[PDB]
This record gives sequence, structure tokens and C-alpha cells, in this order.
Amino acid sequence: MARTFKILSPTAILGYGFPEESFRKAMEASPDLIAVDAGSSDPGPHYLGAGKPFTDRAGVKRDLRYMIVAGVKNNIPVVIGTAGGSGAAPHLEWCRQIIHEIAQEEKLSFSMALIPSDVDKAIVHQALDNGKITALDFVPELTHEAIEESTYIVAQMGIEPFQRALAAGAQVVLGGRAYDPACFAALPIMQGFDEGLALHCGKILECAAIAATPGSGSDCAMGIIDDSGFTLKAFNPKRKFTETSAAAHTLYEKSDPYFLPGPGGVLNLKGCTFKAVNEGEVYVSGSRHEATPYALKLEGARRVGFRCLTIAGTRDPIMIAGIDNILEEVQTSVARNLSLNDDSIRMTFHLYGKNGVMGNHEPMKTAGHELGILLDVVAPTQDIANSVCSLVRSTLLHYGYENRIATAGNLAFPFSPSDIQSGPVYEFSIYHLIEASDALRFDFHIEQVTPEGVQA
Amino acid sequence: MARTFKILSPTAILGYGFPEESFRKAMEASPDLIAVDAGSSDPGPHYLGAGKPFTDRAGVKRDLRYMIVAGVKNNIPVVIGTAGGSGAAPHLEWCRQIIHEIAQEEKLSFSMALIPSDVDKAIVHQALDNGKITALDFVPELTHEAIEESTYIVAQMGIEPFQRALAAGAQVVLGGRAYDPACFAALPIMQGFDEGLALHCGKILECAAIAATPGSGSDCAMGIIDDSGFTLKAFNPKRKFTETSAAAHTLYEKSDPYFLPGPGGVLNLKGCTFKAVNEGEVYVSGSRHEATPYALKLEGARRVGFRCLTIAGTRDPIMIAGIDNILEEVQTSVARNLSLNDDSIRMTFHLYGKNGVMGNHEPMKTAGHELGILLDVVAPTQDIANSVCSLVRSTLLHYGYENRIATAGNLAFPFSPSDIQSGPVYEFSIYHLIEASDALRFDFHIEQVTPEGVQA
Amino acid sequence: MKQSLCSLAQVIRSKNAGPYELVLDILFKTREDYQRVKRSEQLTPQLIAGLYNVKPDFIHRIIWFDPANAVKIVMPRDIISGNVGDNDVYGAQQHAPLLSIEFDF
Amino acid sequence: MKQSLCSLAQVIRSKNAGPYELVLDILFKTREDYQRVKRSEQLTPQLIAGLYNVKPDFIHRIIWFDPANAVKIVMPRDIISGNVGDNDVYGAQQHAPLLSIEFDF
Ligand SMILES: Nc1ncnc2c1ncn2[C@@H]1O[C@H](COP(=O)(O)OP(=O)(O)O)[C@@H](O)[C@H]1O
Ligand SMILES: Nc1ncnc2c1ncn2[C@@H]1O[C@H](COP(=O)(O)OP(=O)(O)O)[C@@H](O)[C@H]1O
Ligand SMILES: [Cl-]
Ligand SMILES: [Mg+2]
Ligand SMILES: [Mg+2]
Ligand SMILES: [Mg+2]
Ligand SMILES: [Mg+2]
Repeated sequence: MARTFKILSPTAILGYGFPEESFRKAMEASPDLIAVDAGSSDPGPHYLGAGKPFTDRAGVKRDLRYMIVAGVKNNIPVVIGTAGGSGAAPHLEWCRQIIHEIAQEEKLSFSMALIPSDVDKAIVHQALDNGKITALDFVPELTHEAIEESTYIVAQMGIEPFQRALAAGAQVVLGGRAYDPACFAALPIMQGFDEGLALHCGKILECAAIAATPGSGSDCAMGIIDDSGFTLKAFNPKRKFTETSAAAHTLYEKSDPYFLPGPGGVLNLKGCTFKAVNEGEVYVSGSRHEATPYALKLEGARRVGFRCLTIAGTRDPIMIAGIDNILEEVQTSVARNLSLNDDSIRMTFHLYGKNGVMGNHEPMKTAGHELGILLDVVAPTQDIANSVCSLVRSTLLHYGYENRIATAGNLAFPFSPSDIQSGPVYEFSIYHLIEASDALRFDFHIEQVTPEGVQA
Repeated sequence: MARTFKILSPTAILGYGFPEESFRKAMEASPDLIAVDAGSSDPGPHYLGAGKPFTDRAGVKRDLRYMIVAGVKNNIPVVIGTAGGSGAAPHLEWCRQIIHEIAQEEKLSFSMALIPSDVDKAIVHQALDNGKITALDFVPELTHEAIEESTYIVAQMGIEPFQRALAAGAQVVLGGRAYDPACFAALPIMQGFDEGLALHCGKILECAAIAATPGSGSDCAMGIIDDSGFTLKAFNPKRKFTETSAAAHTLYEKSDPYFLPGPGGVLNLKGCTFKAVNEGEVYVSGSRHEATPYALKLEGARRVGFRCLTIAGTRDPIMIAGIDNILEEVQTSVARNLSLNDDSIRMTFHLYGKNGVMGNHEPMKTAGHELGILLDVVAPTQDIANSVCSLVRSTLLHYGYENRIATAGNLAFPFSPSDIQSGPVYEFSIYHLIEASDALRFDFHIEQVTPEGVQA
Repeated sequence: MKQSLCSLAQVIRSKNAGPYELVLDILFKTREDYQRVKRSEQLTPQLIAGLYNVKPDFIHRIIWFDPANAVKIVMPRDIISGNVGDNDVYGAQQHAPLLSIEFDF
Repeated sequence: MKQSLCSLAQVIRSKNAGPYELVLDILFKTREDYQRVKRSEQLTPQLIAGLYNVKPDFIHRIIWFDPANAVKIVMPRDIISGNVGDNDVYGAQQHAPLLSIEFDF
């Protein structure tokens, strides 16, 4: 547009925190927008499936207090994507209630737009039959049964819903599930700044200071968009933006750094340059955007059972050397004792210190002096998971392995009780593109937040 | 008058299981008593304090079905100590209901005695003031506050309550918290067999086949008391009793193998001998029992906070090498971000593959290629434990440690969700001797179990 | 002349690219070194597959991103993120096999 | 040459003796081996203390149980079983330092 547009990203995910001094210094730079990603699919399917946040309420409330007080005081819009960790209706309502409490504690009044991303199952069913669903790379073909057995289904919104809410005067925009760059890019684009540069800047800012070095998931970053590129900076003398740190975050979590797809188009980065500038800052230029037929990514998860787990160390070299066979013998013993004839009981062991992280892909085939043995059982009911986990635990504890000399017990439990009932287990069930339609439009609702609640 | 008394111990702890063939072969030996230990203090204070079992209901029911069917069918008494894992009122009731269900399903009728071990706080308060309480080795002095803040308080009964229930005709004796050898020794002693031999035999049998070799927490053992000693045998061709295995179980879990104290006396083992006999059996002799003024051991626990935990691996050698300082820096960051100000918020790390098992006593000072990082927070409320654990988790996930090259995240979580709320945490608060009195007498009551229940 | 990848790379890391894919990013300190590695043709699917105990065809793509002096390796995840039995829900600690790479220049 | 404890013992183990005490049991393969270890005066509180990173006076008792050719080492648990911060609630995997013992005989 003209001169610059300054975006402040306070933290990698809303709730992760940031140093107060970093945020203060960032505000002294006079941002035009305070924007933050509040959610992700990386933490796994439990959070969408169960309707729960992967972030902390107190943390989210703490971070939002800084952001909303600052935004309202200085007439700077506050824009949040994927409210509540996963951005379905319960996540959006959870974050909405936090913001109401901040307004009641700080005695603030402001307009807030809510943009839900939930998609009714009937829409997905119909789109599947009408040939409007496309699986992403390596995703199984969607079925009606998978749709029906999912819980919350959400669509990742792009810039346009945020823009409509902002154009209506919303001072805080609380979006449901959203394409991460869109939270940052929507406002500068509607003010005339370049779409390719704004979306690329949003991509690099999506995790705040993870794009700086040394990185932090809990520190502030700013992008300053001008008409030829954008400048990146942090607000902590311990951190800098470099050509490597900024380019690293262009690659972050993407399958092709040359072409970044999202709702409404693809970022083409073939012509990009990253150039160190000033002290500890980076200028990015050459990004461009290619419009595509508008489609949205759907996410969904389904419940698959219930989990009970235990954790315990072993320090005995004979047990450690023979551990793989010991665990096989323990499982056989338990199956016989409980007369287990269910193929739907799944016992999983992680042997930390040998192959707990990489499994069959671990290059080191020998453990050291100690193993942390994590056992989890997933079964169709919590009671069955508990029963199997308990019997594996007590059987392993006293199993008489060959050549054993430490004969009073085999396991060091850190906790009383030793077994932990972790509850329902979910798995991803939808990860598919859907062609955009009128039924999939994301519509905003603005409410007036006051120190005494929502006022009509 | 019988010249021998045969005791069948089916499993180390009621619920741990046993091979059906071992139990069948044991019954062919025509035991005079089926006795088993159902509980222990070793699993820690949660189970007594929260009123919960450390064994599995399905496992306990499976084990009891064999025992009660066999006892009722052969007119052999079945004696159980420390019912329900910890032997307080809820544990006794829990095991009682399991037995009622067995009687309904197996269409059995039999008399069952219930011997509660609960001790009212008022009795303990009064005994403290009257100088009747003695701390065991290394136990803190008891205070009125510690008594008042404990939950369930139990006393470990000796042989005498069991003997009174058996003399009254009870076919099944379900005792609360009890001295483990007393379960086994009560009946033979009242029948005239030597106290020392009977109690020593009970001690070796207290964990069934843990006293055999190779050991098992889940296999049967028999002791045969005669006029001059007692013989130990297993019922699995893969296991046997040896002089070492039987003597090892004399030492098991005791502070002085020469002198084993219990309610009413001390087993003096200076003159004991272990002799291999026949095939895979051991004959034990020389055990002596010396009476002492009668005192009972009290156990009690108190709630100290609430826990939330996470587990995740790291595979990066730079992170592993610097892990200790990393964790200190993460804690400092979280404390500043959440403005933490309570020394009762306790963050504990276990680094499996380095020192998770032994802590400061681990002789090896270098990790291998992988660590399992277990983090737990105990705090005055569950909400605080959850909030601190969450922020430690997300801060550690993205902490920019020195020389880091794996810059997209630091942790391999096995689960979604990553954090596991584990609930109230207890710590032992009573572990003290109390002088016997009329008020501490154990009462038994007999009920007539039928397939329809207990009438009235 | 043997030269380690570790001596040349500022970043060697893994992360998910969605629940179904694992990506490995290698970013070089200098364009000079990136180009030497790229033009050597030694960073092959066969090399990576052997390091990770997978078949060559399991490696989906190796992408040479010149503007960043970076190479990205793309593989499917053999356990979908969060599935029962997973070891690394975020895909964040799967880089270690790359640390052994040595080039011959 | 020196004789390792492992070469002489059938059982080397730890367990709680109640929530406040940790006991280490060593049962020897033969009476002759037990008597030569006892006679040697080499299995001392100073030796155990150094292996466990504790002060010698922390070792409470070393008991020579003749009927079973066994030695029991008794020390205070410095974390009561199940207390916040515990590493080993049952006290069952604390034996490893004993595995390095060699006797100069
Ligand atoms: N409309 C779309 N078309 C194609 N791919 C999409 C679309 N929306 C989302 N995606 C895919 O999903 C990813 C979402 O990434 P991002 O918004 O950064 O989510 P997260 O919160 O999980 O980090 C994109 O990188 C892309 O792979
Ligand atoms: N009346 C008592 N006098 C002295 N010590 C006792 C008394 N009752 C119990 N103890 C102590 O408590 C221990 C309990 O052991 P045991 O009955 O086998 O319990 P567990 O069920 O925990 O294995 C005894 O070995 C002894 O140290
Ligand atoms: Cl709470
Ligand atoms: Mg996101
Ligand atoms: Mg993202
Ligand atoms: Mg017991
Ligand atoms: Mg016992």
C-alpha cells in the first residue's frame, strides 16, 4: 500500500507465554496488528476429538491479558486463529469465556467477532457423494462411516472471513480453525499490501520466535511489510533473525518449500531471496501467490478405545539385555491368566534408552545401563485396559527371567499409584480437502464485550 | 490328630494370578488350608490413603473363584489377609463384594468371617497422649496433626483374630490389614503345630512362588509343617525350591534376618537350617518364636497435593548432553511466565537412560543415545499442577538450547494428549507401634453367604 | 576427503508436515557448501533409506530449495500422528540418523 | 587377580523393608565363598557408601546371616516410599552399584 504494515506475533501458540519485556519493547515499535496462532494439528487427534485444549487456560488468559489491554488501549486490532487449540465450537467458546473474564477484570469494553469453523456431517456426506472431497498426500480415501464416527469436524478458514469481521469494526477477532498465515495476512491484504508477501510473512511469523535463533516457542517477533518485501525482527537481545532462521521457518512443517498451498491459492517461492539487514534482522522479497479454485481442508477424529498406562525403570543389565523376550513372555502369561481372546486389545511398550523415540527405525540396537519402560494398553473399555495393564505390571514386576540375580522385584515405579488411567483415545479420521460452497461459508458474529459481560 | 499340616499359597498377592495347572496339582496334594496375602504397603501410600486397590478386580475375582470353589468343595478353610490390597474398610468391602458375586455365579453357600482392621483416630490420639505410641526405625515422631490429617488408619493383626474366626466355624476368613505370616500360621498354630515353624513357614510362603526359583509372583507354593520342621514345594516342573531360594525369602523385605518382629513376638532365626530334600524341595528347621508384650503396627497416609505429568523422549545428543541445565532454565522460564510463588509447587524430572532409577545415587554419570523425560508437577490444587505441567511441556518442547540444530521441537511424545492428570497424591503419615488394649481388639463377624446374597 | 554433514549444516531436524508425513530439513551455513553437496549427488534416496531402515522407494521426495541453501527430505509417516503405538506425535525427534552422514569430496 | 562379587553370589538385590528402609541382600553360592568374604573384612560400610554416593555413617547395619551364607546391608531410604520425588516406590532396582564389587583375594 504505502510505507509499512507492522505485525506483532507475541508467541508461537497463544498460551505458550513470552517475556513481559519482549512484549513491551514490541509495543514501543507501534504495531498495526497484534496477531497470534492459537492452535495446531501437531499435538495429535485427542484435542479436536475430545473438544479439549492442548494449551493452558491460565497461560492463554495471561497472554491474552497483555494482548487485549494493549490492542484496546492503542486501537490496534487483535486477531487470533484456531481459538482454543483446535478451533472447533468448544475450543472457540473456551477462549471466548477467557476473553470475557479479561474484560470484566480490566474493566474493558470492545467489539469481538467470533468466526466458527465447524462443519456439519451432512455437508461432508453430501460432498463425498458429489465428488467434492480430495484426500491429501498419503491420506486414506474418506468413507461415510469415517465421517459418521468422527466427532467435531472443522475447516481451516483463509483470509476472507477475518477481513469481513475486521471491516465491520471488530476490535478483537476470535477465529475458529484457520490456516495459520491467514490470521496475520488478512488485515494488511485488505489495506492494499501484497498478498504473496503478506502470506509469506504470516508463514514466517506463525510461530513467532521459533523463526529466530536461538529459537523460542515463547518470545515475540514482528514482520514489517513494505511494498517490495518484509523485514523480520525480534525484541530480545539474546535472539536474532538470520537468513537461515527465517528460511528454516519457511520450510517448517511443509512438504514442499517451493509451493505452500492454502485456501484460495499457493505461495510460489521460486523467486524468493532472504537477506540479512540492520542488526539481527532479515529482509524477505520475491514471494508470489497463485490463485487456485477455492477449497478448504477438513480435520476430524474418532474415538478408538480407552488407555491405561504405567511407567517404571529397570537398572539390571541382565533384565535389560533380555528385555524384548521378557516382555513377550509377560504378555503370553497375562493372556493365559485373564483368558484374553480379544484382538482389539493393543499393548504397546516404549523402551526409553534403547528405541523409545524411533522404534524400528532406531539405528542403535543396544540399550545402555538403564531403561524407562512405558507400557500402555488400549482396549474397548477402560475396565479392560485397566485389567490388562495391572496384570502386565504385576507380572513384569516379579517375572523370573533367565539368570536373574535381583530376585525381589524387577521395576522402579516413580509413582503411587503405579497405573494411570488416561481415558479415551482418538485417531485422526478426516484430513481432506472439500470444494468451497455456500454451505461452507464462514460467517462472523460480533458481540460487545463489557466489564459486566456481553451487552446487547 | 494329624502329624502334618499342609498350606497352599496360590500366588504372591491375591489377584496376581497363577497357572490353572499349578493350582490343580496343588489341590491334588490335599491342603489343610488355602491361604493368601491380599495386600502390602510396598505399592506406596496412595492405595491406603485413597481407599483403592493396587490389584485388579477381575484378577482378584479370577483367583478367588479357584480358591473358594476348591475350599468349599473340599471343606478346606480359605484365609485371606489384607483384603483388597490395603485392608482398610473400603478395601475389605471391595473384596467382600467380589466374593458375594462368586457365590452367586458358582451357586455356593458358605460362612464368611470379616475381620476389620480400621482404628478410629480418637484411639490413636489417646494412645499418643498416654505414651503408648512408638515410631519404627527412621520414622518421624507422631503428632496429633498427622493423625488428624490422615485418612484410613489400620492396624496389622496377628494370628489371634484369624483363630477366633476359624474356631467359630468360618469357611472363608476375610481379614483386613494383617501381618502376612499370620494368614498362613494361625490355623496350624491353633491345631498344636509349633509357633516358630508355622510363622517361619508363613513368612517363606507370603509371596508363594517368589520363594521358588526361577521365581514368579504368579505361581503356587506349599509348606508342609511336621513335628520337626517344614517342607517347601512348588507345583511347576520349571520351578523348584532351593536352600538359597527359601533362605532368600526369609530375608525378603526385612531389616534383620535373625529377628523378625510381629504382633505378639519375634521370630528368632539364629538356629534355622535349610536342607535340600527329595526333588526340588527344601526342609526348614530350627525356627523359634519368642513372645513380646503385644503391640500393633499402625499405617496411615495423608493427601499432600495433586499431580499432572508428561512423558516424552529426546534423541538429540546435544540436548541430552546439556539436559540438566536445560531443565533448570525451563523451570526458571515457567516460574517467571506464570509468576509462580509457592514452594509447594514441586517439579520432578526422571531422566530414564541416565539416572531415572537411582537419582543422586546413580554411579553412571553419562547418558546413552536416548532419554525418556518423565516430568511430574505436584501442587496444592489440580488446576495449578495442570497449568505448570502444561507450561513446562510447551517451554521444553521449543527451548532454544545452546548449539541446537534440531530446531523444530525437542520432544517425542508417545501420546495425544501429551499431559496426563493423575489426581490426588498421598504420603505415608503413620508407621508406628501402638500398645495393645481392649479398644484395639479386632472383632470378627460371620455372615452366611448364599447365591442370593446375605439375608438382611 | 571425508567431510561430515554436521560440520556443514546449521539445521538438521525433523517435524511433521501434517499427521501423515515426516519432513527432514537440512539447512547449510553457506551457499558454497550447499552447492558442493547438491552437485555431488551423494545425498540420495538410497543413502537416506539405509540410514532409516526403510526401502529406497519409501523416500517420497528430496527437494533442493536453492533460495534457502536447504534440502528437504519427505517421507510418509508409517504411524499416523497420534495413532495407537506412536512414538513421536509431533514428529520432532526423528533426525538422528542424518547426524552420521559423511560426504567424500 | 580379584574375584568379583558376581562370580561368588547367586542373589544380589534390593527391596524396601517398609517405606522407610532399603535393604540389599547378597546370598553366596557356597558357604566357603561366604566365609572367605566375611573373613576378608573387605565388605565394609565405607565400600558400600562410596558405591552409593552416601556418607559411611548412612549405612545402618551390615548383617552376616550365617544360616543362609547371606549378607544384608540396611540403610534409611532418603526418600520415603511414595513421597513426592521418589524414583523407586518398591525399592526394587537399587542393587546395581554392588555389581562392580571385586574382592582382593
Ligand atoms: N485449502 C487448503 N488446500 C491445501 N492444503 C491446505 C489447505 N488448508 C490447509 N492445507 C494444508 O494444511 C496445512 C495447515 O498448516 P497450518 O495452517 O500452518 O496448520 P497448523 O496449525 O497445524 O500448523 C497447510 O500447510 C497445508 O498442507
Ligand atoms: N506388631 C509389630 N511389631 C513390630 N513390627 C511390626 C509389627 N507389625 C508389623 N511390623 C513390621 O511391619 C512389617 C510388615 O510385614 P508384612 O506383614 O509382611 O507386610 P507387607 O504386607 O507390607 O508385606 C514387619 O516385617 C515388621 O517390620
Ligand atoms: Cl482444581
Ligand atoms: Mg497453527
Ligand atoms: Mg502452522
Ligand atoms: Mg502383604
Ligand atoms: Mg510381606
